[PDB]
Formats: sequence, C-alpha cells, structure tokens
Amino acid sequence: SSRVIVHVDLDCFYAQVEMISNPELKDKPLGVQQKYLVVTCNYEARKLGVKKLMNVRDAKEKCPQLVLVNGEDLTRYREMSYKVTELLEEFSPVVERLGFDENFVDLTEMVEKRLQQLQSDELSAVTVSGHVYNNQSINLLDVLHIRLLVGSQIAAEMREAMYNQLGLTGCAGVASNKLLAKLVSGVFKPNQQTVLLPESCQHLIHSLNHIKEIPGIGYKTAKCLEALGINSVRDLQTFSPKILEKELGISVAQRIQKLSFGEDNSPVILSGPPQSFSEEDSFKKCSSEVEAKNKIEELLASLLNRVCQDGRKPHTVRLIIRRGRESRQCPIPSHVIQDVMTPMVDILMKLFRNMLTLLSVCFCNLK
Amino acid sequence: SSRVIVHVDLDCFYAQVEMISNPELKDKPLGVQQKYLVVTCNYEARKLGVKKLMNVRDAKEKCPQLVLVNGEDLTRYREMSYKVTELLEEFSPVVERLGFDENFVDLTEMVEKRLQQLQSDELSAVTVSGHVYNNQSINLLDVLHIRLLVGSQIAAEMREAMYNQLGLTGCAGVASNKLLAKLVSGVFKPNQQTVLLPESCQHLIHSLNHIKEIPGIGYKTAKCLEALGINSVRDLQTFSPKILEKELGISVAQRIQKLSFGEDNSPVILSGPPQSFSEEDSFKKCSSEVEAKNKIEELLASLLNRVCQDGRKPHTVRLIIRRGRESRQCPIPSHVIQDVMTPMVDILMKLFRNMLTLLSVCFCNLK
DNA sequence: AGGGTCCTAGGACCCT
DNA sequence: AGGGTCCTAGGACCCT
Repeated sequence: SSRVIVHVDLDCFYAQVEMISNPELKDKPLGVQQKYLVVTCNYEARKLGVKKLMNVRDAKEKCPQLVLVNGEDLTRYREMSYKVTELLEEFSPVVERLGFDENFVDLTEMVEKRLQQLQSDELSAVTVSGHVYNNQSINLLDVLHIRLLVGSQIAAEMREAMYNQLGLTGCAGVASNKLLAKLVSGVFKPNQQTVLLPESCQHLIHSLNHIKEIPGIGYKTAKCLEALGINSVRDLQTFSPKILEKELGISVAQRIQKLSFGEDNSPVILSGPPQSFSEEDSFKKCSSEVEAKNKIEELLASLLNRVCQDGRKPHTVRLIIRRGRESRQCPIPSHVIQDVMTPMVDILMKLFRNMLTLLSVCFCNLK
Repeated sequence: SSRVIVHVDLDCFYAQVEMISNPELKDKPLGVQQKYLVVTCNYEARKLGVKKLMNVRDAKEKCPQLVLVNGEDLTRYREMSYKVTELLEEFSPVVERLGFDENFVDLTEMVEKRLQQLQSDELSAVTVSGHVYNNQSINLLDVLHIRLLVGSQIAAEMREAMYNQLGLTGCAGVASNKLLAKLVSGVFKPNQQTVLLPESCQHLIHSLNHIKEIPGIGYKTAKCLEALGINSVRDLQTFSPKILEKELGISVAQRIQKLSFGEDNSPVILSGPPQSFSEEDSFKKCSSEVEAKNKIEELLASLLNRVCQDGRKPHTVRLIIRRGRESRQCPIPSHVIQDVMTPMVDILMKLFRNMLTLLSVCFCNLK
C-alpha cells in the first residue's frame, strides 16, 4: 500500500513563458501584470522585492526597473501548461493538474517496475537525485527509502525532459502522498528537487508557521480554526477531534486533522481534458448598456474558438457578472451544438437580461 | 434521423406483484396501502371507484369490500421492476427507466435491422399489432408507417415476454419520440398497445385537456403557465414564445413549447444501475429523542444490505428529515467503505445533530 | 486577475 | 408514500 508521489511546480510559470517569447526580457527584472497587479515575476524581480500579486505601483517602488509585460490573455500559458502535463503523462498516465503550473504524478507502479528490473548489487548503489529533506540519512535497507530515491531519479528525468523538450525549469518534491510531496517540492525553491523520507514527515509539517500553510486549509476554515484558538500545526494535531467535528463538520474535521499529521490518503486523479472553458473580462465600471453585448460577444468570441478546437462539445453555458458573484446558466440547445454566436450571444443575452464590473462566459458540461 | 420508440407502462404494478404473491387476492378488489393512502389497486377496485392515492377511508366508502395489503416495503416491487427493465434490455440495450413501472426503449436500430432482413413481398404483408391511434389508415408505402408497425410487432413481443417470463401484463405505446410514445401508451389502457402514425400527432396532443397532462409540465410550470392565461395545449402552442422565454426561462420555454407541438428530441437514456439508494420512514411525530437513532439504524439497516448487494460502493451518504424538507450530507470515509453501521450510524448521527415527522437515509455517488 | 476543481443543499421533474 | 432523476446557483478549495 506504499505510494511514491511527485509534485512538479514550475517556477514563475507566466514569466518563463514570456521570457521564452522575447529572450531579451531575461537578465532584467520582469513582471507579468493583470490590470493593477504583477501576478508573476522572474527571479531577478523577486530579489528586488517584487512579490506575488503586488501593485504595479509598489512593484515600481521597490523595483523602478521592472520591464512589465501584459498577461491577461492566458492562451499561451494554458497551451504550455498542457504541454507539460502531457510530457508527464508520457512518464505515467495518472497525472493530476492543480492550476496551470503544478502537477501531481503517482510514480508507484513505475518505481516498482524499475526495481524488479534492477539487480541485487545495484540496490546498494542507489543514489538520490537532488536534495534530501532535513539532510536526513539514507538507509539503503529501508525499502521505503529506496523507492523514494528511485522516485527522485524519475523526478529528475521529468525535470530534465521539461527543460530539454519545452525549455522550462521547475521544482519537484517526492513524498508518500500528495500533501507532503507538495509541501517538500518548495524547500529548495529555484529549479531544484527534494525528497522526503518518512522519518522527517513531522519535521516538515511542523516547519509550517500556521495551519494557513497546509494545502486544503483556506481562508474560511483557517479563520474558523483561529476562532477555536488553533493556530499552529501542533495545535490542530492536539485539538479535540470532537469540537472540530461539530465546528467544521465530519467531512472537514478528520481530513483537516489528518493533514495536520502529514496524512493524506487522497489519490492522484487523472485530470484528463478540462471539465470547463471560461474567460473573464473586468473593467472600470465600463459595462452599463448594450456594451455588455459587445463584450460577451468578445468573451464568447475566443471561447467558441477554444471550446471547439478541443473536440468535445459543451452542453451548458453560463454567464457570470460582478456588481460575491452571481451566475445564471442554461443548457445549450441541440441546434446550437452545431453559424453559432448568432444563436449563442442571444442565449447569454437573455441570461444577461434575467440578471457591472466583471463579466464572464463559461462553457461547461462537456461531452 | 427517424426514430421508433416504445413506452412500456405496466398496469397497477404494485397490485400485480401482490396478486402474484397471494393468488387469492385476485378476483376481489385489491388496494395497496402506504400509511393512510391506497397508492395502487387492481382493475376490480378501480371499477368500484378506488382512485390512485385515495384515503383508506374514501376507499372503504366507495368500496367497503377492499382486501387492502401493505406496500410500504418496496423491495419486492423494486426487484421485479429491474427484472422487467432487464428483459427489455435483452431486446435492445438502450432502455430508460421512469419510476418503477415505466420504461422507454429506442427500437430504431432494431426496427431497421428487421427490415433489411425482410423481403420485398413482405412489405405489403406488414400488419400492426394492437390498436392504431385514432383508427388512422395505414399507408404501406409510407416508410414511416412501416417502421412504426414493425415497432408495434416488437412491442407485442416484449409484452408477450413480460407475461410469459414474469407473469406481468402492461401497456405499450409506439411513436417517433418519448413524449408521444408515453402519451399513446395509455389510449387503450388495460394490457393493450397502441401505435401512433405521424398524421395523428396533433389529434393526440390536442386530445389533452390541460397542459398539466403533458409530461415534463409539472405543478410549478403549470400554475406559472396558468397565470399567463395558458391552459389548453393550443394556447401554449400559439402563446408568445417571447413572453414564455422571459417568464419560465430559455431552458423551460422552448422545451415546453415544443412538447406543445408533439416535438421531443430528447434521447432515450440508458438508465443502467441506480444512481442512488434511499429508504424512508414517516411516523405520527414518533421521533423527538434517541429514537431517531433506533430509526436511522433501521433505515440504514436495510440499505447497507441493498447498497452492498449491488456491488458498487457509495462515496456519499445523506440524511433527510421533515418537520419542504432539509438534507445534510457528507462523504463516506474510506475506512467505512469496507463491521459497518458502528461507523455509519455515527456519521449520520452527527449529520442528525447538525439539523420530526419524516426521516430518510440515502446512499449516493456510487462507484 | 484570470483560471480552474469538486461539493452541497434546494428545487424541478417522473412514477406509485 | 416511498422512490427515483437531473439541474442550478452559491460556496469551498487550488494556482497565478
């Protein structure tokens, strides 16, 4: 029942893609901006103090030299994202996408195969690729250390192939479940990998400074927990399972408390093709008229290109607006499944009439 | 793009099953009761005035001779229901279940096969099995009349097999879509079949006396339509598509108005195994204590037997209560997927604590 | 921002 | 009653 999981986490993905386009952008600090927010920056910029999602002003304050670059159109990032997932699917088919720049792979079946092909004398010659978390000592007769080290060898092969075949650097973390692989992938953060041996699991989770930092524990469950006096990982570990049950639920409770201990039995899901296709347009209260139809015609403009090129067809469209958000959705008529936009704009226009700073159209329920 | 669909509608299903158990119950009027309500009755009882869902009192008023029989445990009905669906799946695999006693089958691929095997001279020798709606005249050079007549021959073979192999009588309606097949299956109502030729589609839908009677038009959309002055099928046919769009939605609108015309492009779905397993317990305010745990232990008692024997395992449980209803659900822990009830009662007990005349537990999200 | 994921609790519909 | 179906609109989570 042992598992070997790798978390692959590309460095400043958007920046990497832009720096590939215009090679001149390298060397100097680089921000990728979405409206008034630098969402991503290359290492240089990050050394100068440009932080994740920093105002284009505060960016130009710690870093007047910034060479900013617009990244509101995610097409090129989305395409490279899937080129990376597909490269990893070639290693082992079971790859889970988390956002655009992170992937989980279950290396278990693959690690086991590489061992039965390996020979007796090799077992002692097994080496780690990259760092070992907390410099922990390897025990070459621990079957679990050997598998995690083979896992680190596969992880380094993936990272080498991502660079060689797509020009992308990134980090990797090798552990026995998704939680720990993701928590250890970032220990050595620029284009490196780390492997976690079980004896250091507690050191790793306790290296966190607030249950905020546990993936699966967002703002809501965080502030909720902070209202029970739970703040450190150890607090959540020792807190009453009972009060937690009745406070957050039976679902949230035991999952969160197990994450507290480094436990995470959740399987690596095959992400396969997307379950949805959305696009967003925000503006300085630019919508209060039939302009919404010029936008929406534009949002949907590029989508129909996307949702078509995919192959499958959506059987539901949705329209989203900001003024918390609201949505009104409807099934896509059969006739409209196969010129469109005359019929589709109309669909979403009446969805729009039923219901302005944001505006989005999402194609979902694909078949 | 022509379709041949059969709607199979067993007569007083519950009664049929009971009359099979204790053959003595035949001959005399028979009611199947659920609390203070005769939900089903054999033809005899129905001749005496016992109507669908009639008080056990009003039942014993038009029909003091009633020989009532309890039918709150649906196990035996549910089992025969699936024996009937499986018999029809043998004819053609694509069978859609609607409730326990109704099934749709798409006979198109099957009718077409029977024709290419049939010979030239036979085409004129094709006959209808059962009634033709509105006594309409057959045109043996109308390819659509011939296919619907082959459809009627398959329908009669199914009904003969349901009787011969399961002892069940029932009705059948043969049409070109689901709506019309279901509307015509009941024209000759006791253990007979009817076929609808297209030239009589309008006669059939206009034979209805209120859009209430169109399947897919329930109480809500009905009263809504009745507020627009729409009452007859012709009203809905001629009513403004536009006002209907803005009143009921773009989804409801065109689907409802097409049903008005006898149009229904919806495909026959393969129902396959159930998507859920529920059981219900209602009582005269009998629950206001740890009794709910004695019930719930009992509701869930039989379910775990059911949801297990199926094979797949649910990955969500739900608890439902009446005091409109309310539900609180949660994922079923991995450990509990495989003794249970010690863990499961507890799960639903805390779901119960979070939230008494009704009480139910439902196992859903099966895999 | 711009973009995803899956769940949940209520609601409509079908049948008896 | 006792039992099903699928949808929807909001909400939580992940990433930038």
